[PDB]
Amino acid sequence: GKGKPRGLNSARKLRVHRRNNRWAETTYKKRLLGTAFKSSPFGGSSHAKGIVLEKIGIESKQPNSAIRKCVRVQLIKNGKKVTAFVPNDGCLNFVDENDEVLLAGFGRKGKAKGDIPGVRFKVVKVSGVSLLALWKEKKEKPRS
Amino acid sequence: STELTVQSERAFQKQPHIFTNPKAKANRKTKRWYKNVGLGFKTPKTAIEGSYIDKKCPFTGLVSIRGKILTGTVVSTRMHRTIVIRRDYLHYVPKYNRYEKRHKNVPAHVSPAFRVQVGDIVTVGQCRPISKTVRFNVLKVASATGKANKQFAKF
Amino acid sequence: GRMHSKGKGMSSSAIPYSRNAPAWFKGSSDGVVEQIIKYARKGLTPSQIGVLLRDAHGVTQAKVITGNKILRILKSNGLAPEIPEDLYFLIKKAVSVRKHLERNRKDKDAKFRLILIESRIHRLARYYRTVSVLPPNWKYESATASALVN
Amino acid sequence: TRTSVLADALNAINNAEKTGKRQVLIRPSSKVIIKFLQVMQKHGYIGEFEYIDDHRSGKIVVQLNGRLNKCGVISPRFNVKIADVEKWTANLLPARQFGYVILTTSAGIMDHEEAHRKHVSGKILGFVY
RNA sequence: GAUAGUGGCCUACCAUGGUUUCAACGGGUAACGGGGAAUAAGGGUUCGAUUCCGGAGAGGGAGCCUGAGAAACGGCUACCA
RNA sequence: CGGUAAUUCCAGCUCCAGUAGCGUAUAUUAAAGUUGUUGCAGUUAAAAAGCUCGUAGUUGAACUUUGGGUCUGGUUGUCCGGUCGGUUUUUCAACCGGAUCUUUCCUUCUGGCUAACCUGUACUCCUUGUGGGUGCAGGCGAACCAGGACUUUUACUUUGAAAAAAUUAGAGUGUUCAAAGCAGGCGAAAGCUCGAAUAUAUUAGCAUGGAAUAAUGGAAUAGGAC
RNA sequence: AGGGGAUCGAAGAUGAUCAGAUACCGUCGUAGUCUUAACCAUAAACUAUGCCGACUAGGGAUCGGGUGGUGUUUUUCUUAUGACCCACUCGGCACCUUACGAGAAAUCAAAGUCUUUGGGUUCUGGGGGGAGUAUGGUCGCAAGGCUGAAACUUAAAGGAAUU
RNA sequence: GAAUCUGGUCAAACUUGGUCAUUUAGAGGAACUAAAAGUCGUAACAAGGUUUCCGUAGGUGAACCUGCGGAAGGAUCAUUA
Ligand SMILES: [Mg+2]
Ligand SMILES: [Mg+2]
Ligand SMILES: [Mg+2]
Ligand SMILES: [Mg+2]
Ligand SMILES: [Mg+2]
Ligand SMILES: [Mg+2]
Ligand SMILES: [Mg+2]
Ligand SMILES: [Mg+2]
Ligand SMILES: [Mg+2]
Ligand SMILES: [Mg+2]
Ligand SMILES: [Mg+2]
Ligand SMILES: [Mg+2]
Ligand SMILES: [Mg+2]
Ligand SMILES: [Mg+2]
Ligand SMILES: [Mg+2]
Ligand SMILES: [Mg+2]
Ligand SMILES: [Mg+2]
Ligand SMILES: [Mg+2]
Ligand SMILES: [Mg+2]
Ligand SMILES: [Mg+2]
Ligand SMILES: [Mg+2]
Ligand SMILES: [Mg+2]
Ligand SMILES: [Mg+2]
Ligand SMILES: [Mg+2]
Ligand SMILES: [Mg+2]
Ligand SMILES: [Mg+2]
Repeated sequence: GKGKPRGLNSARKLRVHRRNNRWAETTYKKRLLGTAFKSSPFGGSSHAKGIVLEKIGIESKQPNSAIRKCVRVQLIKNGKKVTAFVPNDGCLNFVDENDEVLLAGFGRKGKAKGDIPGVRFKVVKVSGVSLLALWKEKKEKPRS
Repeated sequence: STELTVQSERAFQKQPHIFTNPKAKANRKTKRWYKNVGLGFKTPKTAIEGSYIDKKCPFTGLVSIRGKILTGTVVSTRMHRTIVIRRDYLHYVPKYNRYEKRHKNVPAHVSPAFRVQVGDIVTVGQCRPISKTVRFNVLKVASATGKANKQFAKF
Repeated sequence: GRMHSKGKGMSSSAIPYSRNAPAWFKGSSDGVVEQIIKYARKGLTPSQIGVLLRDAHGVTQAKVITGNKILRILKSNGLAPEIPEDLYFLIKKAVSVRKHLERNRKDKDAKFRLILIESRIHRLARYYRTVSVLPPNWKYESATASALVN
Repeated sequence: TRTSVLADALNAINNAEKTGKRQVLIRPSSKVIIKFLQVMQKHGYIGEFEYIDDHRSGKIVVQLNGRLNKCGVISPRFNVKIADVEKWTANLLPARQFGYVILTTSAGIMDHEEAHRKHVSGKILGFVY
């Protein structure tokens, strides 16, 4: 029995069949179609710099309720517009309109985090300095 | 292959630097040059006695058999003086611990010293490049008659 | 378990152990051979001849008594047909079906059956070519098939 | 179609053993099968076996003591290359102390230990423990 | 004929072949190839622009001079940018 | 988790983890028997083509030399250390070979060397001997070549030859240790001296041993073999 | 596109019922239902169980065939059939009880002979949505069929059983 | 023996078209997802109050309804003689 061929000269069939099947595995598909380059706002890169258009509070999904404090960013490298969450309690009032910002992914590999709908990106650095540093009061924002 | 006539095209076809002195008359009248290829292979009587020409014959021409000596079944005789040889082999795919059946066609040159049909197994020797694709020259045809002795079933 | 139907049957003749001629049977192998030849002349296929031998006479199997199978014997004498027997029969069957189809067109079951028969014939033809009983180019069609039959 | 005869035989034997029977009736019978049986006999996994002559294929009656806990062919007879035997052994056998991988070499059909001793390898057949 | 020489390499005359479901041909590559690298029961999977070995290229395409050796660009000639 | 006792937010104090490091992002590998050759599933969780035919592909019953015997090489356990913790045989073993003989050719000759005695030509150096060898006409040829003559063809497996160095595995060696490096070490410390190993890579080609497994080929108008 | 057009009846009318009711119920009623030439190629086209082969466990049934019964009846005296009756046997549609095997379980004589993993093979699946959609082929007179994505989205969708 | 010059040859490039590929403005249109204190019903889950499904055709405001054939994943493993 068993669906596969077994014979000592099958080989080719085993190969081709495996290849065919591989396309149902999502990661593999992504790798091969190259959807990290063609689609996706970051050009298959770990980080991206963009310019802040405006500051937008986003209402969280259910069980929860709280205005999340995100930022609408337009990335420098391609010109694509994305929403980016600004972490920590203050921090939204470190950003301002027309400011250069360094965005990382959220930590779900393209997918949205937690309860914040349509947001796939963090804010790491504003005007060249780390948000965390600012928050902890280790450095100051050197204007814009 | 040749197929009849011999002196059949725009130029006179002779073995280069073979002279047949037209004063003192010989037994053969025209001298035929041949050589044995070596490697244990035998120059056929069809090559020595024949009236055909060929520069690209390994027996009566100028090419020399050296390097690789391959064997395989004949696929096509259609193009003049040459042949196509199929060469079945097994390619080992290591991941699946098994074998693919594979192919590779070798175009080879056929001396008019041979009768070659499609399906005959042929021993072919490597030589100097002869055309765009040909590097090989037919040395021995193994399928001699097939069933040309007793073709008809009636005892 | 059958070649074209879902059928799974096991009905067959079961040849006895002893290759030697049965103890009760007298006669002679030569006589048997002669009889076979006569039958062939009359115009019978091997199987039929065998059946006849089994029934009217003391012949269990021809190979048991003579040393040779009937077809071989026929060949030796120069009597084995242009087309092997089974193949011929198949062809005949196919022809009948074709004829039927010609007459009545809406018989789809019949048509289906015909296809099967054709396939079988093709298989047999291929086998024969490989063994070189048929001339290695012999093909089966329609008009030609009919001609062969008749 | 009966693609493998040896396999069939082995399966039958296994079935017999599991259900506790003391004898099997193997039905097609070959040289290879016989050889396999002999190896088992030598190693004491099997009792006396005898070959009935049908004047066609054959038929083997095998006595089982009860020690044999699994036969098993490994089917597409992989060409095992001396250093590769070890891997096979590791895979198929339940321990490192006992059990045999039967492999057909040009030196004949034998268990893996014998092959090692003789320094020969070939195609794999089956296994017993 | 040309070449250092073999060869449709090119030319004349002739023949109709050659490759292909054991994927030819086409398309893609965010592809230089290999030694190797990461992982690490066994089997694998992914990576290899990069110190060694091959190969290409000197903005792009051509074309050549000198020379044993270059179709060279820290040589020349042209066109496009 | 957070709607008034928040072990989850923001702090303070305690505490835990890793530590000159630890965190975050995106790939990628392991986890994944969630790509499955090893090794997955398909009645109901995703999944058996509506059904049959069918070229390629993959796969495909059994069957040809098996059995005995005769010697003969080893290789470790044993039987004592016969010995100056090591080393030699026998009582013995299983194990791996080699030669044969069994109705058995192992490719065959055209010759070179015939080693050897199948020999026996003088028969004796000589314990009463078939212990032993100066010795050459008939001739065993396997002790090797050097040439034919053609050898069914593979797959498989074997040992060998090649798969550059670095990398990898790994021997040696107190870079003070280590990552490393290919150094070093010993003297009278007058000069001497080990080193710089090995092993892997299987795809393809080459070489040879094997002849189980799997295939192919031969004599059926015999135009068959001697 | 012809022929047929009794019944039943997508559309329609049309009478009720309802807040609405061009829905269920009622009465009519073209197309269709039947057929002849073409087309279409899909169904919960389901046993939701691919095909070929081997083996493992009892039990009665039953259909098709075949054997052995001085078995019963038929009766035109032996009869000879036929029909029964018993026993065995191949092939089939199933079923019943146990699983010592499987399985998540429901259940399964296969869905068994699978971590004690390899009889031969073809096809299909790889979380849920987006979607059998978009697009490009191709086949259809058309309806449609076969082929078949991605972006984005989401922590479940599901299966069998439980109180 | 330089300029110059006749034919070639290699052949960059340029003018006007055509073509394939990838992009890119894009009046409008038709989607799906997310948020699920809007509006109209209640289609499905109980025989869900006309048993559900499925293929197909027609019809509708919307679930949907109605033919014809099918399937229990049905509310029936059941009526001997
Ligand atoms: Mg059968
Ligand atoms: Mg079939
Ligand atoms: Mg590139
Ligand atoms: Mg690469
Ligand atoms: Mg590289
Ligand atoms: Mg690059
Ligand atoms: Mg530059
Ligand atoms: Mg240049
Ligand atoms: Mg420069
Ligand atoms: Mg330079
Ligand atoms: Mg508190
Ligand atoms: Mg992984
Ligand atoms: Mg799975
Ligand atoms: Mg399903
Ligand atoms: Mg066989
Ligand atoms: Mg190391
Ligand atoms: Mg109505
Ligand atoms: Mg009304
Ligand atoms: Mg009504
Ligand atoms: Mg369907
Ligand atoms: Mg189905
Ligand atoms: Mg999915
Ligand atoms: Mg449920
Ligand atoms: Mg309702
Ligand atoms: Mg309802
Ligand atoms: Mg379902």
